[PDB]
Amino acid sequence: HWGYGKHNGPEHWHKDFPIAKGERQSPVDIDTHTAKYDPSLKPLSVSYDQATSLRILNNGHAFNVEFDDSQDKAVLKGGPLDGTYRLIQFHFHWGSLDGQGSEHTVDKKKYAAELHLVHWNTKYGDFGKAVQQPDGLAVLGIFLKVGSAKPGLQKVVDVLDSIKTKGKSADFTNFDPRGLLPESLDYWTYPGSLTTPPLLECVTWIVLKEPISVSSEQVLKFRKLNFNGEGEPEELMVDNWRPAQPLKNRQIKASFK
Ligand SMILES: [N]S(=O)(=O)[C][C][C][C]C1234B567B89%10B%11%12%13B85%14B%1158B%12%11%15B%139%12B%1061B%12%112C5%153B%14874
Ligand SMILES: [Zn+2]
Repeated sequence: HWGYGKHNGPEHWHKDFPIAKGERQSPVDIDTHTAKYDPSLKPLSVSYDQATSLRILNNGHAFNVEFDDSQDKAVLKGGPLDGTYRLIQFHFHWGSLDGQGSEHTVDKKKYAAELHLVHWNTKYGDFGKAVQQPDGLAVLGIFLKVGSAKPGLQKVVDVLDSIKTKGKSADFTNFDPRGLLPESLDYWTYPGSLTTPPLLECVTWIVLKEPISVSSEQVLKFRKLNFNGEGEPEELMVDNWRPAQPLKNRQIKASFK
């Protein structure tokens, strides 16, 4: 099955998922000089005050912090978006070393990690219908650099010991994702895809310019997770990122001057 190794990693994915070589694949390099300021873009509206987390899951690729998305609580709107997008989960991509791990790059710079807050367009009723539509998802991407600790991340870090291996989950209630946001909501945006199989071309990407800082100790704990299941040989969960894909016929827009 697909993964991140030499034998099943991103360069192989096109065999089972031919859209891997499509016209609107993610991630991409953000060339900051070429991205055009778009004064028609709106400030992003991130409303996470009533977000209700439920559970954290090691799915064998990453860990997912899952939300109750049965009501309209935690929503993303504005920015480049038409309508209302409901938060379903977040997860990260990270490296084996601090010099790699992000999926998007900025002028070819790789960050140590990247957080993805995934939201589905409520006009399609459920996520499974949304991912079949070109405007079905909005993913808010936030870069992580290593420096000062992020206090709002520590509750996630501390639960990781309990979901070390693939298929383990733990109750994970009352986590507030506001504590993972940087100060500024300045962003770049472009049309793209899921960055994991099935690689569906259903995402409006919104990538924040300002990274968050996390400590070396925090990212080291990400790197103790395992891709393997319990009672299998240990494969550290590191380098679970897809490299930048061709931009093709797309424009990256900036919300800021
Ligand atoms: N790296 S990425 O965010 O581009 C795709 C990884 C999350 C994929 C999804 B999980 B939830 B729903 B489940 B189904 B819908 B929503 B998030 B997306 C899909 B699965
Ligand atoms: Zn992701």
